[PDB]
Amino acid sequence: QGANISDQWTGSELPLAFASDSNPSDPVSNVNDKLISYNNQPANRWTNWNRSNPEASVGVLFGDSGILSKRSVDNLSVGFHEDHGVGAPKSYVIEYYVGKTVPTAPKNPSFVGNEDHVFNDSANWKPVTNLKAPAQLKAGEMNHFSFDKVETYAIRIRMVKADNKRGTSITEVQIFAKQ
Ligand SMILES: CC(=O)N[C@@H]1[C@@H](O)[C@H](O[C@@H]2O[C@H](CO)[C@H](O)[C@H](O)[C@H]2O)[C@@H](CO)O[C@H]1O
Ligand SMILES: [Ca+2]
Repeated sequence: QGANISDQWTGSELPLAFASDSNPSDPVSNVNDKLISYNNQPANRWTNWNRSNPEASVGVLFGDSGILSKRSVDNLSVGFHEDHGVGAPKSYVIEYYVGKTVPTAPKNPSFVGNEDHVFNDSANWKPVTNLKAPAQLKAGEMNHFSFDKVETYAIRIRMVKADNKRGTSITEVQIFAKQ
């Protein structure tokens, strides 16, 4: 297992977690802060609980030594959280950035859908290929995904909430460079 290329680094803008939208008290910066909690002691999670769109994406924009960098990516791990109102999503696509335009850091990363940004244009994304995933997603553990290696500025997971919940919930993601 190589470098963790998703963790926040102190005094560095990158790498940076981003989301299309969020529950304001559950900001998307929670998914790469190296805290993992499946309860409220402490509560630590991104969610879109009680937001208007049932679908939302969460992603990592990559960095090397403080500045923007393409990374070679073939994996993703997601720790889904559940309670009475949030849970793992009923469906998901895992996508990577292909835009010719070099992406900038969003101004408000927890709510990328609310500003003009390359991430909001679906022509800038393609699905990963030859995905290996769990047969069923589970809250309460890191769910591991792998796929064909790609050189990208960013990957995201785009998710629709389960019908019996008010949002999707993630305590932490982790992405690793090749050994
Ligand atoms: C008693 C009551 O309804 N309290 C609510 C809280 O549930 C709510 O917090 C959110 O709850 C959802 C539960 O699925 C999830 O845990 C979210 O992460 C969390 O923010 C709060 C919203 O600020 O309002 C209270 O009314
Ligand atoms: Ca976390």
